[PDB]
Amino acid sequence: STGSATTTPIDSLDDAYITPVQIGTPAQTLNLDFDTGSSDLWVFSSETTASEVDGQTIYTPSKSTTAKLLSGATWSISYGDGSSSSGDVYTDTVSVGGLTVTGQAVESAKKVSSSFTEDSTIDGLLGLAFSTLNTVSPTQQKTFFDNAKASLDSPVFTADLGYHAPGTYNFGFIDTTAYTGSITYTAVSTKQGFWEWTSTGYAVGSGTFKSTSIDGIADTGTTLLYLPATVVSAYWAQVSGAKSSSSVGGYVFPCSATLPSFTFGVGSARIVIPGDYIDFGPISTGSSSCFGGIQSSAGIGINIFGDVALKAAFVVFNGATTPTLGFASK
Repeated sequence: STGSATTTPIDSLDDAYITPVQIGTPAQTLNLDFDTGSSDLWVFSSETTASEVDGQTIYTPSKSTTAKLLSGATWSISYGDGSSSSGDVYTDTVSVGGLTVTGQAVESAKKVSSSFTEDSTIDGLLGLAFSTLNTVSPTQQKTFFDNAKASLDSPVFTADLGYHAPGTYNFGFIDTTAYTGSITYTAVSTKQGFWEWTSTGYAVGSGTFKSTSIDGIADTGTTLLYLPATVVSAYWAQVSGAKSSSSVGGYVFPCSATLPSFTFGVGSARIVIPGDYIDFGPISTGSSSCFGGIQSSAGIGINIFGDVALKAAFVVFNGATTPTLGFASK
């Protein structure tokens, strides 16, 4: 089997991408944030505290003839940005782009943190990291991909995120028309439950490539590119007037600037992020100070190849017995 679904930016900045997901019978379609940095499929629901729902579409398990309460199971998650959610668990039929999993754990939120409530465009998350990170207790549950894998034509999914435009998540096949050149595959460590890999270096604009190992995670659920402070300083030094602002929370730059590209290495291959992809717009409405799309990871504990990086590539998440990642230009 295969599946293919379009993913759409939630706003004009590409702050996140939403993908329609069919849950239950008859189908209830929710727009979920596919997140290769986490491993829970959770949704706003008829059980979510009413004051914490503000415009999201909800899953109502009592209206699904295939929903079954997973007795005694609860979940609770906290994300790197400080947001969180928790609740109980159903199993139900879940379909993405024509690919169907029966008995998928659907984690129904009873509580969500304010950042979720305040984003009416995201109805929940669909985790695509390794199932070892799933938070369901006392019986950990599998991700949608883990459940589908054995049925897929090939045990892979691909992320093809658009810049200021829709893109595609495919399951079970490589669309060889969706990229240029070849796909360069690189080793993955699953020891932390992430799609963790080592970039071979970077360049700023037309500058020389610096060969240096940068361990990080491929994370579709993180907007920006978070890299070591040395690398980030070297990038922003090429933008007149750019500076790190403690009060804003990162590097800012004059909105009048033209940003240089940023290249990262994948083995001997190179992925070029155009400068425009690094502009996240005014820090507040009407400001002439703009927020940068490359930020320091120093306070995180891990480097994160988020959407800024991934949207410059066609990315293969190869879930074979020994997982690997593939990157191609497009």
